[PDB]
Amino acid sequence: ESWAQSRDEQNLLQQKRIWESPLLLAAKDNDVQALNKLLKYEDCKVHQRGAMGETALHIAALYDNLEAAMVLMEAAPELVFEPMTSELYEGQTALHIAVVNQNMNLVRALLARRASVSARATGTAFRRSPCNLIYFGEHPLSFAACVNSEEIVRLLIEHGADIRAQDSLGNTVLHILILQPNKTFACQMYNLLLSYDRHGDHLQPLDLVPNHQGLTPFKLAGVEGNTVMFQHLMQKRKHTQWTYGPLTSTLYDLTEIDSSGDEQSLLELIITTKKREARQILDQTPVKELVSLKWKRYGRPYFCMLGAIYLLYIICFTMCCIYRPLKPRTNNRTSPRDNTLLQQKLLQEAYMTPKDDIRLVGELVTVIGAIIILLVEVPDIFRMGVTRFFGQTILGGPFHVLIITYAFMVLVTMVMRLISASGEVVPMSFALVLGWCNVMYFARGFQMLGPFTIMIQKMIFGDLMRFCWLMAVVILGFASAFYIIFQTEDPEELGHFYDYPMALFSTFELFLTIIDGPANYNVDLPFMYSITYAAFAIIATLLMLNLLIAMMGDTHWRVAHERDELWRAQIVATTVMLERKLPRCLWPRSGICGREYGLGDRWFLRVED
Amino acid sequence: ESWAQSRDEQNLLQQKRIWESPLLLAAKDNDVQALNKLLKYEDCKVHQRGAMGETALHIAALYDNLEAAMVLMEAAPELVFEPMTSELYEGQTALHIAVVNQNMNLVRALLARRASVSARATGTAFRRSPCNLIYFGEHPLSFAACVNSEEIVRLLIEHGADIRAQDSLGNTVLHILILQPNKTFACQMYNLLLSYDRHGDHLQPLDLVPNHQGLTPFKLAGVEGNTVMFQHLMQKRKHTQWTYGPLTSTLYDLTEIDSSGDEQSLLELIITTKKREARQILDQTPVKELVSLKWKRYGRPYFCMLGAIYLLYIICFTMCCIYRPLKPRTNNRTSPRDNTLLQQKLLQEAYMTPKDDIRLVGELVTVIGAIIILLVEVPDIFRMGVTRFFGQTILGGPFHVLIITYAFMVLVTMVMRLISASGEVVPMSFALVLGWCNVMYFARGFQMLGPFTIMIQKMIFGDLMRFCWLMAVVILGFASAFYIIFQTEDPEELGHFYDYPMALFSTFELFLTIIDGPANYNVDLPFMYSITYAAFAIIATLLMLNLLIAMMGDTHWRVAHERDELWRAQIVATTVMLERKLPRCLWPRSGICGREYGLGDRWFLRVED
Ligand SMILES: CCCCCCCC/C=C\CCCCCCCC(=O)O[C@@H](COC(=O)CCCCCCCCCCCCCCC)COP(=O)([O-])OCC[N+](C)(C)C
Ligand SMILES: CCCCCCCC/C=C\CCCCCCCC(=O)O[C@@H](COC(=O)CCCCCCCCCCCCCCC)COP(=O)([O-])OCC[N+](C)(C)C
Ligand SMILES: CC(C)CCC[C@@H](C)[C@H]1CC[C@H]2[C@@H]3CC=C4C[C@@H](OC(=O)CCC(=O)O)CC[C@]4(C)[C@H]3CC[C@]12C
Ligand SMILES: CC(C)CCC[C@@H](C)[C@H]1CC[C@H]2[C@@H]3CC=C4C[C@@H](OC(=O)CCC(=O)O)CC[C@]4(C)[C@H]3CC[C@]12C
Ligand SMILES: CC(C)CCC[C@@H](C)[C@H]1CC[C@H]2[C@@H]3CC=C4C[C@@H](OC(=O)CCC(=O)O)CC[C@]4(C)[C@H]3CC[C@]12C
Ligand SMILES: CC(C)CCC[C@@H](C)[C@H]1CC[C@H]2[C@@H]3CC=C4C[C@@H](OC(=O)CCC(=O)O)CC[C@]4(C)[C@H]3CC[C@]12C
Ligand SMILES: CC(C)CCC[C@@H](C)[C@H]1CC[C@H]2[C@@H]3CC=C4C[C@@H](OC(=O)CCC(=O)O)CC[C@]4(C)[C@H]3CC[C@]12C
Ligand SMILES: CC(C)CCC[C@@H](C)[C@H]1CC[C@H]2[C@@H]3CC=C4C[C@@H](OC(=O)CCC(=O)O)CC[C@]4(C)[C@H]3CC[C@]12C
Ligand SMILES: Clc1ccc(CO[C@@H](Cn2ccnc2)c2ccc(Cl)cc2Cl)cc1
Ligand SMILES: Clc1ccc(CO[C@@H](Cn2ccnc2)c2ccc(Cl)cc2Cl)cc1
Repeated sequence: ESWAQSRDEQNLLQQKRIWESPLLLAAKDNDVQALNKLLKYEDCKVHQRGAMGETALHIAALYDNLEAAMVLMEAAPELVFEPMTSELYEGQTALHIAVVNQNMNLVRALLARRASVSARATGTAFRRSPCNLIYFGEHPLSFAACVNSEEIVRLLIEHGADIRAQDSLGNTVLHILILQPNKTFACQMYNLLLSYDRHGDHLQPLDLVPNHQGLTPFKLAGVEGNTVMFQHLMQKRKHTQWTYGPLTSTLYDLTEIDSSGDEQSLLELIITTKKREARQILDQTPVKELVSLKWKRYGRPYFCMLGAIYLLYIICFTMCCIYRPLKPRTNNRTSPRDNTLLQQKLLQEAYMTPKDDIRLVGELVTVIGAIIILLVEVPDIFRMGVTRFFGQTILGGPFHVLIITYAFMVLVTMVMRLISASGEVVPMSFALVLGWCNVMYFARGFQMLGPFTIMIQKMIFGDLMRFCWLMAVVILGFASAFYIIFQTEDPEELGHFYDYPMALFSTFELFLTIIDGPANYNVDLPFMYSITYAAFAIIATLLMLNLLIAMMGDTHWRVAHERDELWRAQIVATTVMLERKLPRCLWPRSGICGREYGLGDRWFLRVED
Repeated sequence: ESWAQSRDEQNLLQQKRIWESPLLLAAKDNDVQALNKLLKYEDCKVHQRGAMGETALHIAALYDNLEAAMVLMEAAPELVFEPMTSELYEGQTALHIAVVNQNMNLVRALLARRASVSARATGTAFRRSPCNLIYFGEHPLSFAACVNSEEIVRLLIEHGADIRAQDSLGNTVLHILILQPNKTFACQMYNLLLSYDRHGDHLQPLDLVPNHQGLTPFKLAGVEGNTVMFQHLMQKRKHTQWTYGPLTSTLYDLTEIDSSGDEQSLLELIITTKKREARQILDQTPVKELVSLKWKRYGRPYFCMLGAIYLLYIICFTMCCIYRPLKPRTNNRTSPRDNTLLQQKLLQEAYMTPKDDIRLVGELVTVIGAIIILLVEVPDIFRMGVTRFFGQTILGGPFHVLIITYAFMVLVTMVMRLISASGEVVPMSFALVLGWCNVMYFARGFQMLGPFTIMIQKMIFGDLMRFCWLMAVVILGFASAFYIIFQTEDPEELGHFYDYPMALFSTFELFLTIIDGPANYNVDLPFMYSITYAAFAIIATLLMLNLLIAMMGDTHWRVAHERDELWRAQIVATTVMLERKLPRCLWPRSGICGREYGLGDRWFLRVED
């Protein structure tokens, strides 16, 4: 908004300063005879700074004027050593500009005049931002690699441009190629820049240098969803054992792919990222066979065993609420609308029979199981982001909130049982609902229920929320109308709208048609009731069929191919989680280690095809 | 109907008069030896007028007879100065006909005989009508431009045909090209006719001359939805600042596009028009970035702020109806069907406690807010069309009617409160429903609810109306059958159909299944009831599933791509409305003005691409 307005004013201010400067105007439209006469007058301000700190050589490079750029260079060679000075294009020399324009006659002329090939374009328009259309890095090698200029990238390296140079983000030129929109040119420019890594004395290969986030180019291809660069980079990690007719046994390196646990791996990065195209990497041929085999061998048995424990635990909590201690009430009824018969016992009376001691066993099992949930969920999100990266795992998984909220409602029921507080049915009823609805976390391990259950998550976070905002507006209008229509009437015949919170709840139930329409037929109802309830019935039939259309076309050709891809992504997210919190004796590491096969200390996945 | 019948009889009358005239028949089938002998006899009626005022040169031009047309011209040259005289083809000379047929040998022969290139074909078959298949303008330059004849348009201009000539609609030849079905030939014929605007002494360029509606050719391309002519015309208004590799900074003129407020602009014309293809112009690259930036910067905050005020106002009106003054009834009940307990107070008793004065604050806030609605909606539609162009904005927006009807129902409740009239629940109940259902006007500002809420409008104005006409027919048959089946029975057991207005309302509720089927089981019902209610239940299950099919296929591949385009069109209609009624201090004008950048007094939108 405001900064994009400020960029627009500086770009218009650039064009004004070109027109009102006879030096800069001459370089824009290649009037070399105008370049002569301003130098015939005096050896004047070639140190004219424009709006973005332009010099006239920067103007001649931007508008692709060869002959205009020459006259600046013989008259003042020092303008090749000058960068732009403004905050928007800081550090950019005319070497950067001639490379991006692919003006090769100009960039040969600049390298003849020792133009600095290590100049860092550190301006704001060169950062990797949502508000910059290019991210070319900041070195002229990085700018040449992104414009697909195989001649200039050779020309700069043969004049001393360093292929080891990083940016403020730490991205080397191999990282920057992965961030490029034309992914096929990036593969050709990958191999050429990797070919100049002849040096076996630079301590580390170029494809193994991490950026400041600690990602290598291989791992950065997985995070960005760059499936084209991912398949290309993986062929360096293949090793074909044999070829038997149509058969081919291929051996995969599985080093940065597999979750080793010391550093964040390629499986962990893809699960925790916001790119939709990173999920496409899970179907690639090292990663697909890797995570499907550790699911079938070890992930799925340790998930169904972990669901059978949660099922027996939630039956144990359920029985402790069915058999909760209750005694007949003491006082008399305050009013004839008082429905209550029983009340909960105090702590002294709650354990005075042998049936109360079998319950006390299950209540302690419930308390312990709720603490263990808080011992494994509450600390392990503090080492992550407390609310933000936790909340980014809520859009990935809502069952983080639901089982923490379950375990809190249980310990609230414990504290209310200790201090003998009235109203234990409130935290119990939240916990029975939350604790049972957490069983459909375990629907993802079953191939029948798994894809069905993600479609729940898409429609609660989507279309059912769109419906409920417009439902609550219609309810607030009609519950208020139904309240005042029956505000004069006797409530002993038709009590649906007797006060305003019940009128509001009756209209919600009439909207969903889960209670019948109010009718007596023995008494006269207001005529305004039938007019209003007819209009209410049409608007509800409109909305509840609008939802059924909206839930439809969003979920047949839009997310039906996505729900099965997100089910396979939940298998990976479940397996990465179960491998992380279980010890190595329970989880044998995937692949086959070397060192007894001559392959090293790396772990290999053999895929026969 | 009648006039299309009259056109058909004149076209058959033309062919009869050709056959029974030996002059006109000879020119139709190119019998030049028959043309000789009628002139050998006498210098006879070459002034023969046919049915549409044809002469024989008009016949020879219509049937593409070169050699037949020559014999008319040497024998009588004055027939090139004659137009057709009938009302259907008035003004049409043989110059018009030879141009439309692209008979270039004939039109060179006519221009050799000083044929009038400024002749106005003002006949009814040349007007822009739904009942004419061509709109070619009315000058021979306009006819040449529409048949794609680049040779004849040069030939007429080099004989003196004026490119500044307008029609009865005021359309110059550049306007007429935009109205043409082959839009790609129109772009080539645009540039050629714009090339002959060498004259810098004709006070105004050809692309800047308005028609009688005040539209220029650029604005007429937006109104007609001519997206091909729109992109072509916009390239005259671009200005490329620089080109940096793949980047390009383009500067857009934004003069006739942006709502300046003095004259109707291109954004205002497209919103208020009935063409569906004009909505395609909103996705074009000056217009899309313009209206998305003024929505995100200024349109959406002033719309959510304006919805938060309407939400607090409608809660204030709601509480003033919940706490409406009511007293216990005075008289005794007229009958045991009288349900009423309370009645509304008179004006004297209505304000006699401190709780009635807090309500009086909110009641005055309600009265003032209803007048302000009538001060900003009722005058500003009178300056528009009172009912017609107002009603054309009802098919655009139904919330014009709904918030005017709300504000009327509030002031009716005020007048009923003043004169102390019984029955204030009737205008209150309409106003609670209307006032709350106007909150989903503000669903369009939210990207989640916006596309959902237009699908409400498509289905109430569409499929739910188709259902309700056929519902009311089925209800009127079965409520009448259910009335007479229980007409003999005792109503104290089953009172659903006790009189005819309740039988009609019960059948409506039984149709929508919002009340249960009438049953007693303690008494014998008529056997005709079970037969009828079974047939009623099948026909309702037929219809309510027919609707669910009809609401489906009309709204998945038919309007699902249209509902999102109509949501973006509502953003534009909301933004044009909010810019129009808010002052310039609240709304900073979009773009960047010139005059401090050497660009003039125009306002420019920079788009980097
Ligand atoms: C996904 C959806 C989420 C939203 C859920 C919201 C759904 C609704 C949930 C909650 C809303 C209701 C809360 C209060 C209800 C009871 C309060 C009460 O005690 O009653 C008192 C006040 O009664 C009133 O009339 C004041 C409340 C006006 C309702 C306006 C909505 C407020 C929120 C707007 C939000 C906009 C939402 C739409 C967005 C634009 C009076 O009632 P009584 O006891 O009968 O006394 C009669 C007087 N007598 C004593 C003289 C006899
Ligand atoms: C989107 C849909 C829009 C249309 C909505 C329409 C839906 C319906 C809405 C309104 C229609 C009903 C209006 C009158 C109802 C009550 C009148 C009354 O006082 O009752 C009296 C007359 O009762 C009758 O039988 C006469 C009315 C016959 C109904 C024919 C339809 C009229 C409109 C056709 C339009 C066609 C529509 C389809 C298009 C082709 C008698 O009733 P009673 O009190 O029981 O007295 C018993 C006699 N006793 C005293 C001897 C005991
Ligand atoms: C007295 C004792 C024996 C009671 C028994 C306790 C178990 C039934 C509890 C204790 C810890 C629980 C586990 C703690 C952590 C998790 C992770 C949790 O993961 C998510 O919900 C992730 C969210 C998402 O990705 O959607 C699923 C339940 C599970 C396996 C829990 C399953 C039930 C467990 C084993
Ligand atoms: C005692 C009552 C008042 C409890 C209060 C209601 C809410 C606190 C709870 C009750 C049931 C819960 C829901 C039960 C089931 C689901 C489905 C669940 O969807 C999935 O299974 C995710 C997709 C997948 O992993 O396959 C998302 C959470 C949600 C909506 C839960 C959200 C929180 C809810 C509404
Ligand atoms: C997003 C989904 C889960 C719900 C969609 C709308 C809800 C936010 C609203 C709409 C109608 C509301 C209900 C309508 C009115 C009432 C009565 C209200 O009254 C009371 O406090 C006591 C019970 C009574 O008197 O009815 C209690 C909340 C409740 C059930 C409301 C709970 C919240 C609801 C479901
Ligand atoms: C005592 C006072 C402070 C009461 C508060 C009054 C406001 C709540 C009212 C007064 C004027 C109203 C506005 C008058 C005009 C309009 C235009 C109206 O536009 C349409 O409905 C267009 C129809 C369509 O395009 O569908 C939407 C509501 C709105 C913003 C109204 C919103 C509510 C406002 C600000
Ligand atoms: C007290 C009772 C008897 C009131 C009488 C009923 C009608 C006078 C009112 C009640 C609710 C109104 C409806 C409430 C909501 C809508 C949705 C609305 O659709 C939109 O939101 C338009 C699309 C968009 O702009 O996104 C169109 C009008 C309509 C059908 C209204 C039409 C007029 C209705 C039926
Ligand atoms: C287009 C949508 C909004 C409605 C679809 C059909 C309506 C035009 C008709 C069909 C059935 C009609 C209802 C059926 C019968 C009655 C009873 C009638 O009786 C009375 O006057 C008092 C109440 C009673 O005795 O039932 C009042 C109107 C009402 C509700 C009618 C209102 C108009 C309705 C909804
Ligand atoms: Cl919400 C929900 C989530 C998970 C399950 C597990 O359901 C198990 C059945 N099962 C086994 C022991 N107790 C129940 C199951 C379901 C389907 C198939 Cl095809 C196969 C199996 Cl084994 C059930 C409901
Ligand atoms: Cl019919 C209808 C029309 C408009 C709204 C506005 O709803 C707001 C919520 N809100 C804020 C204050 N009071 C309610 C909202 C809805 C959805 C999303 Cl994604 C985001 C927001 Cl902020 C609600 C119902």
